[PDB]
Amino acid sequence: TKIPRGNGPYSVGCTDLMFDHTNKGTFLRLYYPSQDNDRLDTLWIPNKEYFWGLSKFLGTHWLMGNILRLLFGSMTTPANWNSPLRPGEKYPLVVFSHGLGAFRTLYSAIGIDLASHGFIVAAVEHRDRSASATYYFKDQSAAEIGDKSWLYLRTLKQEEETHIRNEQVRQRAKECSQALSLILDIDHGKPVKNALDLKFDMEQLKDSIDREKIAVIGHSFGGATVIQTLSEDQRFRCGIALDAWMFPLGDEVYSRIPQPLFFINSEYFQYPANIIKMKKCYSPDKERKMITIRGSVHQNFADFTFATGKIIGHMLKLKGDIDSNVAIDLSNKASLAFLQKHLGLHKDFDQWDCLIEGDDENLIPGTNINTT
Ligand SMILES: *[P@](C)(=O)O[C@@H](C)C(C)(C)C
Repeated sequence: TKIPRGNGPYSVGCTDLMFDHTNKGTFLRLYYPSQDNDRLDTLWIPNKEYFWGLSKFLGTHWLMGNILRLLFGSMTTPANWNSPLRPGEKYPLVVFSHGLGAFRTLYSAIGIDLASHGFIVAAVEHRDRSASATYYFKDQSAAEIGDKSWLYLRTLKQEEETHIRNEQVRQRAKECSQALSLILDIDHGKPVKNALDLKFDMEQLKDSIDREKIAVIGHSFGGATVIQTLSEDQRFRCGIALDAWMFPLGDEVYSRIPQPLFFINSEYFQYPANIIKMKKCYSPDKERKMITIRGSVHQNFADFTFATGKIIGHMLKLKGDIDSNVAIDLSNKASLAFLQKHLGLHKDFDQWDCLIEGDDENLIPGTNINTT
């Protein structure tokens, strides 16, 4: 795999958690510091239906689905599947929200890097019909059998966009808060039966969370999700919006976010109508920071930036002018610094404080879009 290993000192484990089993329950992929480092065997896209969903998202047909599966169906991501959680410490927690057409497993470069630096990361799978595909179970017996019910991306008419995107961002924020509640409840001993039968014992998570040190991060639709979530749920102490797509947000949110917020943008995605909404968040009484990664495209934040070679990647807009590893390192290091500052971590992430100010040859402070 070309998805990069985490740069931090902790080995990384990965597992999935679904609870309850229904379409209203929480579904998430967990990346976490692992006790041991025995093999990097986590399957990147775990089910064929995700490839069918991606094909539908792309506006293609049945064969493209099968082509993607042939190419990527055995690809791994560098995490130890179901490895035991590293004991003896309480870890800060990030809840991560995916973009439109994505799903929980496609931001492993970010998740694994955060976990390698001592975070637990819960990457939610949304059931708002913004994921390419997702699944749930119709009853407990279906869960026991692995009899999945699949839900695919909803395509919208232009007349539907305003209303439905806002309904979806509200559902996404509810899902982020619900995922947090699930993890915090497990942390404090709530007996939970994972709807998925996996070797990872969820009891390991008891007394494993630093409950004061909680952040929400997300890409594109997931960046709007960060803002909606912060506005509704003060358990999240700061947020990081990776190339946020601001369209779904209602006017009311902009004055309702007390927590610090960090916008990390690509150079090549942003446009004035979007940036002006980010600027609406700024106020002298609040901490807002913004950087732009030079030579990056919207896909630099997601794992498909590592799926292909340089030429094919550039042609398909999965890669920018900048090296994908260099771009994700900047995004991850700047994020770590921001998290250390606003969660009060006692790590060495402040070494990257200059990156929050965009002080690097591959960063622009603020944005190239000077709409004011
Ligand atoms: P945003 C438009 O929700 O981001 C998209 C393009 C993905 C990267 C596929 C999630």
